[PDB]
Amino acid sequence: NQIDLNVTCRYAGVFHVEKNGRYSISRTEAADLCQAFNSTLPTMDQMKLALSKGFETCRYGFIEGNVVIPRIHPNAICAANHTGVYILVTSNTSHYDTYCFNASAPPEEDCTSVTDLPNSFDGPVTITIVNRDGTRYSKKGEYRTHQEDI
Ligand SMILES: CC(C)N(C)S(=O)(=O)N1CCNC(=O)C1
Repeated sequence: NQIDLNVTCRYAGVFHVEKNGRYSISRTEAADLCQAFNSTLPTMDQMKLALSKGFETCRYGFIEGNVVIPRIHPNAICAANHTGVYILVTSNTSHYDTYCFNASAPPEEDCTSVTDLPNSFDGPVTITIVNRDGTRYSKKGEYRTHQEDI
């Protein structure tokens, strides 16, 4: 019973989380997942400030109200070459990655690794945080509060 959470650098407290190496998070799961990192789904304003500090990914993820990809450099296979916070307009499907916002993180680029899941609750799942540099942190617990996400 294992969940892998790949996480990024934080930029003005905003970071990206990919679960089990594929688009697999619902909107309800995303809010609960960010809560386990003492975080919330970013507002569009929080995500735009993160973008301005150096944040970009090539993956769709939830923010408050939309599913987006922050882009700095145009890349044909990432948000169809767009720059800025690209907003997903048309999709048949409901599962993506998520972004999270932690107000206590540094104001600009923080590319240190994540070494905790501070607000997970008791549960049976081995949850592993995987950093981009491969370093890992694991803990037994649960973060999903909605049965349909389990
Ligand atoms: C921004 C996230 C990824 N964190 C660095 S953390 O979840 O590990 N954590 C550290 C302790 N207290 C917190 O609010 C957050």
